[PDB]
Amino acid sequence: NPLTKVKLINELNEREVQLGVADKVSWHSEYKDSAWIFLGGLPYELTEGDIICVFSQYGEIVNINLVRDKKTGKSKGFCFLCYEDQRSTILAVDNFNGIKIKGRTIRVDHVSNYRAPKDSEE
Amino acid sequence: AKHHPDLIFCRKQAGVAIGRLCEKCDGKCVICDSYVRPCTLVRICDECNYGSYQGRCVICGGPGVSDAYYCKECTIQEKDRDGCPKIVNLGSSKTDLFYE
Amino acid sequence: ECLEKKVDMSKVNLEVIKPWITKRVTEILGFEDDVVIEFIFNQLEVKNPDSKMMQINLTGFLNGKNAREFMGELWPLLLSAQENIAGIPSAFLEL
Amino acid sequence: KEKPSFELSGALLEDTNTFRGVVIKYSEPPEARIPKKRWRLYPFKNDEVLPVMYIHRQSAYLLGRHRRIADIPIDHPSCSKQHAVFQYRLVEYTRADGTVGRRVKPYIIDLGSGNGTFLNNKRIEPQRYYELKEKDVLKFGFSSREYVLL
Amino acid sequence: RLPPEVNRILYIRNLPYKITAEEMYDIFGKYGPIRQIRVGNTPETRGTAYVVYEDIFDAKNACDHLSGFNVCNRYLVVLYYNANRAFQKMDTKKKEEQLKLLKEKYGI
Amino acid sequence: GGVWRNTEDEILKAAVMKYGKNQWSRIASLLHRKSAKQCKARWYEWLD
Amino acid sequence: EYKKHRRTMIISAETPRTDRGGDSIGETPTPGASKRKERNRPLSDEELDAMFPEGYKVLPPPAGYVPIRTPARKLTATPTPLGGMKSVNDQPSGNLPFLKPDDIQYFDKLLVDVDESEEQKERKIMKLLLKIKNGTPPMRKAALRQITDKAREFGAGPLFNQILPLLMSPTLEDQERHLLVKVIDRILYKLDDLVRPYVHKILVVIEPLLIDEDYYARVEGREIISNLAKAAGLATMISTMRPDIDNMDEYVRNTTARAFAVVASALGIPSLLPFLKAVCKSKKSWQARHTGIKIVQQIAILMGCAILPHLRSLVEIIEHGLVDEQQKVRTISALAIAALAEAATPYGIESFDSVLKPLWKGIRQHRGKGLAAFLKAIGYLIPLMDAEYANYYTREVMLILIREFQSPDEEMKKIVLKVVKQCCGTDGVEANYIKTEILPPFFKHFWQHRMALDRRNYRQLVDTTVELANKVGAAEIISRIVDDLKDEAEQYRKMVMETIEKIMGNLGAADIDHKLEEQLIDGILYAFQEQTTEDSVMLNGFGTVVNALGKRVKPYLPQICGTVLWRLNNKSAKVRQQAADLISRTAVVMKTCQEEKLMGHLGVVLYEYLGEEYPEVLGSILGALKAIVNVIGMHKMTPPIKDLLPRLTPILKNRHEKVQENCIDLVGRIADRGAEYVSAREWMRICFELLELLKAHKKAIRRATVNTFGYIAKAIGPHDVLATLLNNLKVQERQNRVCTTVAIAIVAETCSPFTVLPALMNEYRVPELNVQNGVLKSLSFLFEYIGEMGKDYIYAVTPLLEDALMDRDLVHRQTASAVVQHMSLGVYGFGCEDSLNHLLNYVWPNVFETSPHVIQAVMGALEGLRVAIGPCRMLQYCLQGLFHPARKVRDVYWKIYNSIYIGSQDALIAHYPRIYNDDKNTYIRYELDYIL
Amino acid sequence: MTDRYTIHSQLEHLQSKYIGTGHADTTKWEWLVNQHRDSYCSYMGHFDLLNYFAIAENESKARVRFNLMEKMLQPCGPP
RNA sequence: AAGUGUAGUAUCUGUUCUUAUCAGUUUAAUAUCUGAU
RNA sequence: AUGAUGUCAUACUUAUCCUGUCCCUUUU
Repeated sequence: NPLTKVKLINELNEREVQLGVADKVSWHSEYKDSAWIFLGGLPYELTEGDIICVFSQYGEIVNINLVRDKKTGKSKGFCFLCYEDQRSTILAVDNFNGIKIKGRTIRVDHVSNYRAPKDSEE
Repeated sequence: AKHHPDLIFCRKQAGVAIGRLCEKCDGKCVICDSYVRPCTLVRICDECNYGSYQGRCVICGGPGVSDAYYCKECTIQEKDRDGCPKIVNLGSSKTDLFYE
Repeated sequence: ECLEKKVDMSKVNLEVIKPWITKRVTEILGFEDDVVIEFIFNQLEVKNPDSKMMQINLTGFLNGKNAREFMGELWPLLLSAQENIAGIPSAFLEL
Repeated sequence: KEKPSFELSGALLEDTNTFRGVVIKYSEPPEARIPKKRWRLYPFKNDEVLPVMYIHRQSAYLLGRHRRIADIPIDHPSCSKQHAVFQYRLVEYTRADGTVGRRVKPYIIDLGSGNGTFLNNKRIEPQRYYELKEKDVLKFGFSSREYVLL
Repeated sequence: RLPPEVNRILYIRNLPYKITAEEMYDIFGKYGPIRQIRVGNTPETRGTAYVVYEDIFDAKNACDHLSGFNVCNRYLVVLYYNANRAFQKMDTKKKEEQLKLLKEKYGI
Repeated sequence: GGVWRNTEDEILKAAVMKYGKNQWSRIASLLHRKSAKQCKARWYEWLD
Repeated sequence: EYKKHRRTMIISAETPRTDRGGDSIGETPTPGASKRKERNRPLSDEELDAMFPEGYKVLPPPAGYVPIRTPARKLTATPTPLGGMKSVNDQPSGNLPFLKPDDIQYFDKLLVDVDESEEQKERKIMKLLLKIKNGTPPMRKAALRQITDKAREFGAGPLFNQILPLLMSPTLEDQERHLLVKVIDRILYKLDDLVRPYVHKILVVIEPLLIDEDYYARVEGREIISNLAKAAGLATMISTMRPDIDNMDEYVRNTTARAFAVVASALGIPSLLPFLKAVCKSKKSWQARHTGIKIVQQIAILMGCAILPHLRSLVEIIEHGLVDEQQKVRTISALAIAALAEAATPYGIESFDSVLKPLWKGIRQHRGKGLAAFLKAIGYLIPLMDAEYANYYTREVMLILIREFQSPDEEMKKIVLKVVKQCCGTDGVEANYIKTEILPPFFKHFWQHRMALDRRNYRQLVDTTVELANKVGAAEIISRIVDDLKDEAEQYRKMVMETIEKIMGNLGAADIDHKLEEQLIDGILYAFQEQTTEDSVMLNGFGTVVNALGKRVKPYLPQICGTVLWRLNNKSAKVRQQAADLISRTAVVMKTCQEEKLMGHLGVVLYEYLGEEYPEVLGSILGALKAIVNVIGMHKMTPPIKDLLPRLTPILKNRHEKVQENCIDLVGRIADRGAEYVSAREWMRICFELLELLKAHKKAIRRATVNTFGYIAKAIGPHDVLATLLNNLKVQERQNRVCTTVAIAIVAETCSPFTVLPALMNEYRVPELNVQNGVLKSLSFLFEYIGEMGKDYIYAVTPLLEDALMDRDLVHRQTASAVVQHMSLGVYGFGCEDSLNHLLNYVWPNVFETSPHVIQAVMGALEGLRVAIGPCRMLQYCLQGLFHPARKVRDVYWKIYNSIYIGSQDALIAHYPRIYNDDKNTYIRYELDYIL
Repeated sequence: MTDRYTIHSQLEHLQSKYIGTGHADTTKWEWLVNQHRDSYCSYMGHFDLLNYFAIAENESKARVRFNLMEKMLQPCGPP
């Protein structure tokens, strides 16, 4: 359930690759008009700049936002990043989605809905 | 069955449900295992059809199309009044066929 | 056997036999376990239980000799409690 | 509340270079290779070179005060954990006739030693490939050492 | 950076009955410290043996290097040790002493 | 294959006696177990 | 990665509890010391001696090699960079097929060529597992038979000890695992009590077979676990599964849960009820309650309707779980309640009433996935409630559902889809309010190009769309879904087509408007024009759409015809296959709409394209021709039968599957319906060609061949067909060999059996055992097919059956018993008592026999005789055998008596003779002697 | 209670669940009791048979019904 | 000079008990098997 | 002069059987 989200994303990508999905229907028509990618499941001890530098390998990040708690210390695992171009978001969802770093691997998805602070899930 | 003696019939109590047989096993007698002279209709068990178990084939076990019936040789021999003839077991047949 | 006589767990308390059975299990099973205690407690839940199934369960959990000891300790105490007009054995009044 | 930093943390660097049970810094560059030079270390701490060292076979080089972390210990009480480690790499050097080529040589770089290092009355600094040649008298510690090799 | 199939134990078969065990220890030490070396003292065990080094990396390196290495007249087959599958003969008794020692040493 | 069974050996002997030795296909057309090469091989090896 | 824990499985109540306690007290101090500041951890002499088995001795040869390897730690760093006959042993015994190198470690004991040494003898005899796993099919069957017979001899201990590691082979392929599972099942079928100590050892290997992707493999694992549980006692299985509750490995917890579910399915719900109740009341750890909730959920999902009576009791197990502090326990309890609900038909709403109030209360304080679980539970519980409370429940839940409509969580999406499918199906759902509120988001938020890609998501969306269309209306869903008909995505297009097909089939397309009809026609055209993956979605959709449109599809008829022609001229296998499929599907609509010129043009194009070499296209063309002959009349079909029959004659040798099936169907329909355009010589040639069609690897092909032979017999005549059938030399005894006998029976049922009887009797005079057995089987099948018609042929069939009753061969006796059974079933009430007695005179000695086929035939014949000859004569013939002394004779007679007593339970009173009254027993029924 | 007699089922054998199916080790008393019980049930079933059996005695139909239901327990004798 | 697999049956080829007794299991009874002279 | 034994071949019967799937494992 919690870790099966990355499995579902990888399975969707594999099915699009195996079902002969074209470029126009390659799991991007729904995430269009917005490059706000939501990363979740990250560890509680992750820093903002470290994650920015890690996700910056696929391009320049425009506006990142980590889940800042009221008094916990900004340790929730959720994060929303509107990158420079939507092509960078697609590249991150294709390569960085499900990447393993700092022990527990995290998941990535394309929201393209709004700037919701409380929208992810533990 | 004559083709599968290692099969276990359900033998459950009869219900008010009408069953169907798979298209591959269309017309085959449920008990007599013949191909002609049907007399009575086949009644399914109460637990033998509940959701995912609904609409399955009696003998074939697959998705049913046509409604099955008991063979007249099984009806005259007082054999059609038995319990639920659902093939609960699946062994010694179609086991390694998927490997091929 | 002593578990061959018909008994009735409805005509006796349960709190009086809880810690005795717990101590017997801790002595026979050695360690501290909650599954065995809860299983023994739920075994005597019916109004007309059977000692044969209880002995089988005790043999499955215990070694078989300790199972016989537990059966021969629980059967007569429960029988004496069911025989008591107030519904308890002679040990419940001692302390 | 949350204490936002937006700066570089250590978790990514720890996951990037982590030893068996410790952190591993001073990561050599990807331009290195295994050399084949006819040169071997002859460490004689008291004018007596019992062992022999030919580092052309090994790429990982760790001589320090970590019995579980490093590859093996050393009887050098004046040596730190990770202070100075020379590494052979294919550096593009200009030959005698000008023919440039990726020749294997040892890179001279200080690993942030606590008390520095010295070789033949001269300390080696980082960010500069010093004139690393043969027949050098060096030391394998931070404070000092009364042993050399060749 | 290696498969889970690689293990510290390695089964070496196709050897003589009177195999020179000192040379065997020397050959096994080319990888790392021989934590244990069991020589089959049985008839069916006569000619087979097991080794266990204190490191998996050295054992894998020797498995890659010593794959069917030459011998005096044969070439013993070296394979990765399979699972145990037989431990009822052994038991985990007397481990409470080690647990108490660990709890007393560190104090936690 | 070529197990060289007993009944196959008797059949090969009868074929070599009646059909002939220079007719391997005539014997292989009544064996249905091995080729004429294998049949002549068994004839020259054991059924000679 | 999750399955990798299976690789970490080692083999082999108080001592286990202490071991688990030591495991916990070893798994605690590791992170304890980690915070205070592996598989290659230090090893001990005890650990070393325990790891490997016997047959080894530690021996450091010199006193220098130990202190040579002790400094090897430092010798890996300083001195490492520095200055620096024809023997072999495979495993052949007499054949012993090739053992893989991974299997070399397992079958190493057989590598030793020693012979003639008891225990080692049995261990070597247990090397047949190598031939079973690795070897040919005959060797596999032989090893299976030997293991079945040598069960008690080889002993269950060594068998399990040799089978468990093979199951744990990291290189164990799927076929090897299937063979090992079959062998374990065969071993458990014989050994009953000896499987108790190896219960845990077998379960540790069998549980992962349940948690697997392969559906057939999971079914095999569930069956094996159920058999293992039914073998031993529920108490022993419970004791074995006890410590797995608090196991650290969550995979071990899931395995134990599946095992407990299987044990409950086998031994029954209440047998495992109190164990589960004690597991649920465990305040030891939250993992215990989680394992209990998971076990309850799995037991419900496996049992289905079996939780009806114990459901209230299950509520007693689940009531204290809803108040769990840890969110995991609460989620597991919600999932369990949802499983018990959705698996249960409407009943026992009161049993869930205790869980009604808090869950909705949790909806008030719902946040995160807990809200999703609560929504799923409320959706499962809504139909179980009555309309009065259901109105308020749905009115409250719909707002939360609409609020959660924009959830990115895919689990939340599935929960919302299930809640919509459950709630929208309620009678208290507002149609206009539904279309106003839930319809536009369901089209926008729910319907997306990414959701359809998933497997479960596709079926969930299909069910939700079907329910919404049935609830609110068909026109709105049609208008919402028709726009996606031109979707570039093939999967989304298939989903939209399936939704439209289900809507048209359930609600009916009469509500489809003219503009909506044109849009649907354009969508179907675009879909048929773009079909990459070969699937019946487009074909079934076009068929249902045409059947629903009816006469309204006449304007779309010519466009479809032009598209079909262009696709027939297009790529054959890609385009013309779907073209012919659409033609065969829409033949009914084309004939209903009076497409006379269209039907003729289609027939001409079919006659033109019938010469295609592609079997996929040729078979579809033949099927379309069959459909045209079914719609267009024989004399009205433009491609007349005179060209169709001889042109389809040589097509029987196409050797393709679909081509052969379509050709057989077309020839059979033409010969059953028309039976006139086929000439006598033409019919004879068609029969000579169909005689070769019986060698196929299908059963439907054989049935169609028998039907076509019967039609040809009814058309031409009995003599030639019976002569062509009598020449069956039966090269093979299988591959539809008896099929000739079935065809003889079909011809006898279609033609005069007075002609078919004596020809068969004369053909039975042949010497060949194959021909004799074939004549017997054909006579049996003919009598069975005739039934009442056999009232005259009884006296004529008596002597041949009596002569064949002489057991010269087992097959002859089997055919005799089968013919007797068919005759007794057919001669019921016709007055054939004399022939029945004459046949029983020779059938009675067949009771003593060991052949399974012969025994089954004898039992069936005894049943038929009791049906027709009557139970009085049956008991009179089986009377003396009841109290016989022998074991085998008494067993056979008791089987016969049980068969005679299963039925005729009322008529056994009179047949019971008068046995004299003993001293302490009065068995004589004196009331029967009451003379009125 | 050291008995060790857990007669439930072993491997899903034949296991005749019908009442009076018959077996191999059926003693004469068992067959006689089954036959007497079946005959009593049949006499209770057939209406004309009940009339012919009760027409002998002056007892009524209910008298025969009670006498038949009473003879079901231990008709032959304690084995 | 072509058949695939799933269960079961028979006829073919090669080998073995002149062991005198006792007791038991088992057998309809033999037989076989298990211990002693 | 019937038989028991069982590697290894052979004929036969069950109108035996070839698109069967992960539509349900989503446990950390």
